Amino acid sequence: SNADGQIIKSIAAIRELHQMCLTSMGPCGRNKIIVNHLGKIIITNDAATMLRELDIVHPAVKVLVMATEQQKIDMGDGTNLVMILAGELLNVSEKLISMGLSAVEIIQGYNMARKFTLKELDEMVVGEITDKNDKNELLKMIKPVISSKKYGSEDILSELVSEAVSHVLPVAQQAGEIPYFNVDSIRVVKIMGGSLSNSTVIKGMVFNREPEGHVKSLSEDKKHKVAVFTCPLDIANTETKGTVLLHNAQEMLDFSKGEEKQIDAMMKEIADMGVECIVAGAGVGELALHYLNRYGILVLKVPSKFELRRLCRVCGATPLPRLGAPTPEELGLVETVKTMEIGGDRVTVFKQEQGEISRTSTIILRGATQNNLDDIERAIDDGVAAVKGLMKPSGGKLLPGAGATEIELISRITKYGERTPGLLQLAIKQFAVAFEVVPRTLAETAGLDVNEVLPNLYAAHNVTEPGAVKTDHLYKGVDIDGESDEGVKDIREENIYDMLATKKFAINVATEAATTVLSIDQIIMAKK
Amino acid sequence: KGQIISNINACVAVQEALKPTLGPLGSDILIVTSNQKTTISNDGATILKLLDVVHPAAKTLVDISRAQDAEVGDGTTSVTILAGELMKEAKPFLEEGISSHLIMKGYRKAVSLAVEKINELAVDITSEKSSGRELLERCARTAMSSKLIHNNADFFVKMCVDAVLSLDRNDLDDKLIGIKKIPGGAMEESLFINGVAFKKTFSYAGFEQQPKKFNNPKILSLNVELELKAEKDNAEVRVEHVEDYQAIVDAEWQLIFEKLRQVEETGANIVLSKLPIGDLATQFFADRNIFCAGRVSADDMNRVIQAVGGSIQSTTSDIKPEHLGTCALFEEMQIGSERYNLFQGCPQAKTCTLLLRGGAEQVIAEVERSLHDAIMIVKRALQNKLIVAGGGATEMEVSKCLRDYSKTIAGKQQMIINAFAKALEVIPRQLCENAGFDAIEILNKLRLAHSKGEKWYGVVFETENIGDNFAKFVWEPALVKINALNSATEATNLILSVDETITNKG
Amino acid sequence: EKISGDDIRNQNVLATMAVANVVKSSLGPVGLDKMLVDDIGDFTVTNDGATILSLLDVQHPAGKILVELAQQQDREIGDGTTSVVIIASELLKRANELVKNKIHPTTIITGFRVALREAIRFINEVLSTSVDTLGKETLINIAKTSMSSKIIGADSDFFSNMVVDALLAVKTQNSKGEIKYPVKAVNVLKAHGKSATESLLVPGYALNCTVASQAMPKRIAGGNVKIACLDLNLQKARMIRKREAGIVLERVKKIIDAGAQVVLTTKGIDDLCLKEFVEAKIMGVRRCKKEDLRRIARATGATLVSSMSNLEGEETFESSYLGLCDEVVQAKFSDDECILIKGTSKHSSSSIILRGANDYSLDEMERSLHDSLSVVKRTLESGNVVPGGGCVEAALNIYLDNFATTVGSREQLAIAEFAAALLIIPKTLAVNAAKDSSELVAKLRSYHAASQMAKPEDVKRRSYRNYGLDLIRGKIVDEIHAGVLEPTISKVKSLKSALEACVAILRIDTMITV
Amino acid sequence: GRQAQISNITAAKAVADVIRTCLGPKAMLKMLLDPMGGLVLTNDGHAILREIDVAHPAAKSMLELSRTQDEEVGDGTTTVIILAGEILAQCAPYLIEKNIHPVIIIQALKKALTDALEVIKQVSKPVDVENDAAMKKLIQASIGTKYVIHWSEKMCELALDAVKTVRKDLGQTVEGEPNFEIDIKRYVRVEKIPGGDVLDSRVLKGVLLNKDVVHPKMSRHIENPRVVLLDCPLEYKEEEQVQLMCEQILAVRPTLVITEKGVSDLAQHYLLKGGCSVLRRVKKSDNNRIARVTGATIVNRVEDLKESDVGTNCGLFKVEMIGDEYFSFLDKACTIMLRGGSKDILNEIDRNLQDAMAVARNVMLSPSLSPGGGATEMAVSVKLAEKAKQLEGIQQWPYQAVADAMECIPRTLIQNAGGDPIRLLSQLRAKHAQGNFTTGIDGDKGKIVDMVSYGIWEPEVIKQQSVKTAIESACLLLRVDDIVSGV
Repeated sequence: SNADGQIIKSIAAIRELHQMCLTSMGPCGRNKIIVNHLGKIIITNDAATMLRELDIVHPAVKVLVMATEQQKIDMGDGTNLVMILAGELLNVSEKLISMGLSAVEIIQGYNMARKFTLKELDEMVVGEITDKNDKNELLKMIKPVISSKKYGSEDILSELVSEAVSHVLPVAQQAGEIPYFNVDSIRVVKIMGGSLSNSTVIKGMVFNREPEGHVKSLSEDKKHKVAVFTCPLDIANTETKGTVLLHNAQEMLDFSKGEEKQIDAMMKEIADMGVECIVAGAGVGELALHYLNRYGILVLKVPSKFELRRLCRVCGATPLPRLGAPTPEELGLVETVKTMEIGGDRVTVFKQEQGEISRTSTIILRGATQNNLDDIERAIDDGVAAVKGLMKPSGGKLLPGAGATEIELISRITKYGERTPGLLQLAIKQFAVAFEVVPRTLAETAGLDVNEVLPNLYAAHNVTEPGAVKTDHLYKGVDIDGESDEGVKDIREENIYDMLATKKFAINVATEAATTVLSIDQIIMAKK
Repeated sequence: KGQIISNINACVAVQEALKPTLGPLGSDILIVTSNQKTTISNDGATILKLLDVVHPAAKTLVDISRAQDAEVGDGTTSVTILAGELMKEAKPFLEEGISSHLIMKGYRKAVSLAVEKINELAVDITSEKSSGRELLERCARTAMSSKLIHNNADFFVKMCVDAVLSLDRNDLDDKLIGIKKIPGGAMEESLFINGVAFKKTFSYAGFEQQPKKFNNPKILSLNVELELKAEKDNAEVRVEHVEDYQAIVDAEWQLIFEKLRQVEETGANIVLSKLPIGDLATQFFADRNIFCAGRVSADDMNRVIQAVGGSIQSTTSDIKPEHLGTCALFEEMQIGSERYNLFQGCPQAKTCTLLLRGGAEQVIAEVERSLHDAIMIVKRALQNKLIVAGGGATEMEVSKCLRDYSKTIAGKQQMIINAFAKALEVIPRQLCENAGFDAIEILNKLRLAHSKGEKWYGVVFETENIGDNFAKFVWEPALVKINALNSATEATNLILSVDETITNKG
Repeated sequence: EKISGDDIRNQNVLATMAVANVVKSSLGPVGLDKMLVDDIGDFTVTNDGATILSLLDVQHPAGKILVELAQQQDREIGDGTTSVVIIASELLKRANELVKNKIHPTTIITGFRVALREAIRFINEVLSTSVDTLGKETLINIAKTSMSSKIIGADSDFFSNMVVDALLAVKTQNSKGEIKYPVKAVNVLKAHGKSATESLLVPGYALNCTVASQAMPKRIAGGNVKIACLDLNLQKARMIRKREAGIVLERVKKIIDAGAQVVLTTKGIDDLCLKEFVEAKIMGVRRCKKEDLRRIARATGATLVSSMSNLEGEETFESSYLGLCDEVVQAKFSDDECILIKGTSKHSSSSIILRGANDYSLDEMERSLHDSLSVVKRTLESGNVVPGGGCVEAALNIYLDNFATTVGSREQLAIAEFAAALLIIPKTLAVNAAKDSSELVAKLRSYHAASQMAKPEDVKRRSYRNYGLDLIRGKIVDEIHAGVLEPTISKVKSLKSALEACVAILRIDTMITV
Repeated sequence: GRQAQISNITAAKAVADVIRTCLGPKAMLKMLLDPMGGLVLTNDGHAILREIDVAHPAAKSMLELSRTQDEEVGDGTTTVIILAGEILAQCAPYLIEKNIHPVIIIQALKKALTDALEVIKQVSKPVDVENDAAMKKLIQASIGTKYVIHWSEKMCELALDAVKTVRKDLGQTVEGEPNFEIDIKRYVRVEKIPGGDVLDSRVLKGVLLNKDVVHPKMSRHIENPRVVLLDCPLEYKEEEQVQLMCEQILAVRPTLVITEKGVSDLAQHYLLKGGCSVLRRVKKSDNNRIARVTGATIVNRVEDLKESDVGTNCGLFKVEMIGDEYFSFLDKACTIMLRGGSKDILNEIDRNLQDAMAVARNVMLSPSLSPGGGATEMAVSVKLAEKAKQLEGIQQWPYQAVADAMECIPRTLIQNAGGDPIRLLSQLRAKHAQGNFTTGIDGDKGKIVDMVSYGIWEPEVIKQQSVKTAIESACLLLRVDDIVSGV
């Protein structure tokens, strides 16, 4: 019942899990170790992945989990930010509940402050991204997304992602109707051993499987014919019935000798057309590997059927459900097929040079630690996901991050509090206080004192200027310090900012996340 | 902060097991695997691999040891002790209010300054005041000192240096040199073998033949079983005729005679396989001077392919004539009431074998592992020309320089770097305690001459005293000291960065 | 019950730790007070840590040692009651790691006794005679910190120059060349003639009184003048009428005969006695204060005599009670009337005229001035002083680093822990100062580390000493300019008594309670 | 540890929890359960707190500070505790969760107290201290809801005559200036006189004694009696010794003789022929007031009695009986004579008149008035939000928490009003900006209205001492971070 503080118990249960997400965002934050049910330690910065592995029967927590999926799917950033904003709205609302304020004015107060905040976001944009897609220009948007994970490696990993995005985007001008970037077209590989400086950017899909045959790689001639066969290699049979059975020993000689002549006849018809590569998605027999060595055909196997759909858009080959029909219309062309040593093992690399432009790219990564390669691999997928948000719907607009905008918006929210009469004055003032948790967590995770960073941010953004036009610098953020002497510095010097499409979309998600929790005054479940 | 403190004791518990195993004179730990097999070793790698600790931070110290054993292979024990020592130094800092984030930040600046000092202490020297043969011989006597073999170490160094020189200096591996234990006999009578040798577990008949003197025997690999015996399957054949009872026992001898005839036409004088060879063939091979040995391990058969360049064929039909190989000379010794088979004079052999003799099997096991520590010093001498002074020399100076550089640094990083410099004192400590010397007296006496400006002063492992390891011939490569500070810091940064431990059962 | 081994040793450390954690809040003037409740239910509120340990009820053998430690400190000096307990308790805290290191407790005690006597000579290089008296004044900031809590602290900058100059002229040898500063100097008189910034200093003694008849000159006998202090009145008083006038008539004739040019009467002077003083050029004074003539007799070398009890003799005892004064002058005081007395044989007393908005504030400034002067007088009373605020603990930490290597024999680890044990005092003060303790303690060691490198070379350029800690402003400033000084006598007795109480604790390996 | 700091805030909340509804004229009645079976139904806030048994030691400190304010002023006792109690509530998350140093909070309250007194001086309005009609509505706060409400017209004349008589300007910058220089203790001390009427009660200036004549035949009318004071009475220190002591007094031939102690029958015949009345049984405490209204020097031995004594300024000798008891009327001091129809009525007027004159001096000391009914508490909180933006420091967070505690006093009257507290506090805060802090709270109705009509005003010294003691009481609780037990 409400006399026992049921609305407080729902907040207290989330407040105990609120401190977990407070240490997620930021490079100086902390990570949580979660043991998977398969007996493997999995750790990552992104909260949307950890919430899926954690089993929580609390429906109030699931409200923030479902709101987190909106930041993970529709956007490439803001998964850790929505958990901090929605979690703080429940704590600041305890002051209004203790005073006897109904949940109507609390929800109505956030709705009125939501339209006031979203309207001011258009004036917070100073510069606009021209979408040049240049290698140096893409480093501005990609760096803050790759940041707050594996601090210190953001300088080298910035050139790997920025180069892969330019390869996926085709060359076009004055056309915004047709989409270009694809999320699933970029696959990242990891191999133990090596160093970070040995990484590079290659156009294609790197195959780590063994060549399985005496032919390691093809020649240097352009447009290698590649055939993708879905049906496994076996003796030619009849589509109707055609079941092989054992009855008399006389048929045993025809079974062994029959498979040698039929398989050799099918490989001869394919080699006559000039096909130098055969891709078999299923298992390959032993007798098939002996004939491909004399014909000079590269052996390649792809056990994963998910990569066969994306392979058709790269080389141009088509899968054939039958076997023995080398249709020329289903054959692809690739310029370069070689074999290089990646991570200490010999692997066959699949790439190209100029012709047959493909949208599939692969970022090769190396490292000694296996757990560190998991976060870097997932950071690239979250880094390239922000490219989708660079399109016409406010993709060029930007706002200063790292605590610069959250402190500056406080002065604008408090100004509208006394301007709007009625009971909404209490909800507007508490709406700006809930934004003070973002700069506070950045100072705690960085080792800085709470009494230091907070008063310095207010004095930096609040000055007396005899004039209407604002002066000095409004870009002052939360500095990590740990260097130089004292004070903060301009965040624009490091080219770190929060994209407006990430911040504006996160406000609507954060308000609706805390609205559902505050609107539910009673819960009923069963023992499980 | 409660789970962080729990992770501190988890690292000390794992570190405590590796403390007595640090150093050549250190104690050995006994671990009983679930397989009920007794395993005793002082190498931290194998020790941590057999524990299989469910604790996430304790497993991190195990995973980082595998990376130290892969890229390098030396220092797997010291990298965990150094990594876990930072957990104890950072324990009182958490209660005082100092966050572990600034503590992890001070380590990145301390190691960056420590690696620069390692290259300054590494001096490349090859032909200066040293010869070609005496260079690797003086390095083997370092690991053999203060051991039961010190009296016989004069004869053991000659066999150790010849094992490395018998292989290409560009590619060297400790797994390429085979060692077989010979029970019984004198220790000083051991000899070195250029080829490959196995245990010869075949106990069956057919002795007194196949003498130890061969001219040019032909080696051929074997896959299937040459004997006609069928161990598993069978059949039921019965006739009702009286006179046919004789002829129904007489048949099967002809079956494999067809395939066995092709073996005689090849002329292979050596028969080896991963399966036990039947006793049927042990006679006629003596007439043709063909040698055969059964019950050979699978690991010893891989060295035969790399020796004479042989190949494994399934049947006796398609065997090619060029797959055969021959050695210069054969030798077989009956010492120890057991015959031992070994090959000699193989110019194409990529491996060798060193036989060891002693009074007991447990005595030789301590001699074999004491040699492995000397092999790594001889192997890394020719591979890497940059070496640093070990045995307390380098370890004490890295902690000294950080004390002076911390004076110019202001803020919490001063006491953090000083804590990292103090954490470096655990390495020389355990080396003295495991060797019997008092770690308290040496710690005070070593810091005396350490402040006189000379950075090469080490700790004598034979007689307790302070001095320079340059006369003790204690050499260590620079790649181990550099990668130890990076692997210990990276493993420590992952444990201190996790406040909450979550484990889901499935 | 009998408990031995390391189990009872850990209980003695945790017991002293629980007692020490209670008094850590009262350390320093910025510290926090506490309430002590007895079985009756009453309590008290005080910021003094000396009276806390006396009224605190703790049952423990080492707890009663700290009670005697606080009682011994108050009977000798009285300052550092909280500091001596924290230093003694810090050595017990660091003894935990020494047990696991297999360190014998005698070596721990022996290592501290060697470092205790060695640190005595280290203080001698620190302590020095009073200096920096030319080109600047370091005594102005000592009383400024004590006056910051009063209204007088705003104008204390202009008033500090007059206080320092007044205390330098009153310094005498006391008994057999002590060269101390007496606390009875600096006479206090309140008058308002002008604004607050116009207050002037009087280099000498100033008596509060009038000139009676103004027809006499205010300046006479510039070369030499003798002042006679007599409580006996010149006016007829009750125990024939005119007989009382004839008795005091001869007493006036003995004045001019003795040659006294200054007549001081507590009950006043009649008109007949004043008429004879005009023709003799002798300035009369009416209504003298009895308390003022007490210090004048010691300053001028006279003796106050109310009545003559010796036989029948009646006279002024010429040259016996006549003081020694070089000159007596009078100037216009702007609606004030006093008499200036300067240039005596031995005075050892000064005078200053307090001035303010009203005499009501001057009444409060009269008694509060003695509390402000007590800080400077008690500090300069001892000719041996050292800068406080953490300068002693920081200086000894650097000296014990290199000295621990020069000894050895298991004593290097004891000195290393004893040197770091002195850093708990500045760390505790930083907690009550709201400043980060890890920042102030670490940066303090960095300055003294490079300052001792060129110290034995007897040459310095940018290297300076006396780097302290300011709790008020939360910054690192020079304690000599800050005005925080403590005598060496309080330093030696604090460190010697702290270790003496720690040895008795470490020597008990068993607790037997019958 | 930190547990002792939590108990200090909890102990302060437990004490103020009782007086939450005891603030204001609408305060309800409380029932105190005694272990002996008795109950106390009085609604007086400070009268119940003395009987409250408390455990935590900080609760006893709030009881001693409330007793000091109860002696100086009659009201505002519960105001200080509620104002200081709500400060620790708003600063509770700042001290623990925000990890703010306690001295910073204490130092912020010291700077906020200085700015709070400046706002009180600005919102104050001038008032005429010499107006007798203006003092009627002021003192009425201590008049109404009492038995003196019917005689309030006559009670205002009795209080103003005693305050204006003993006040002395003496303005100057030399020795310091007390404003009107009022002394309540010695001069305003009231002695209840039985019999008489309240309407005819007047303020007497002098010393009054209820003792009658010690001789059967004596003149009941004396032109100008001269008061003679003495220490040792007339008796053997035998007939000549008593007469010798009388000759020293009769040397000036006095017409009146007042003896501190008793007088023997032997001394009555000696002073009978001298034409002087004998009056014995005089208290020692009243001897100091007699010397000031007469001028006779108090002397121990009779032989040392000075002739400087004067009997001037003596109104009447009339001994006429009033209330079946013989009185004496001698009317830089005054003596308030309360006459009524019984002793129970005079006993209630005593405490009521003393509390009425205490509030009367509060207006005389500070010639300014402050709006009541939560108007002053709300007007200061408005100014705290404006000055909080110009501080720019770490003290800004605890400084803004003061404004939340300043609004608890007007919210207290709303909790007793019965309306929506959130709805009223939202509209009331906006009325002070454009209304020149003229918008108060009406207790009887409960609708927010201006105070210009009803004209409810209170002196400034009560508002100054309320916010000054609250800061000293709130900071003192934060000064003790640890509590120990034992002798």
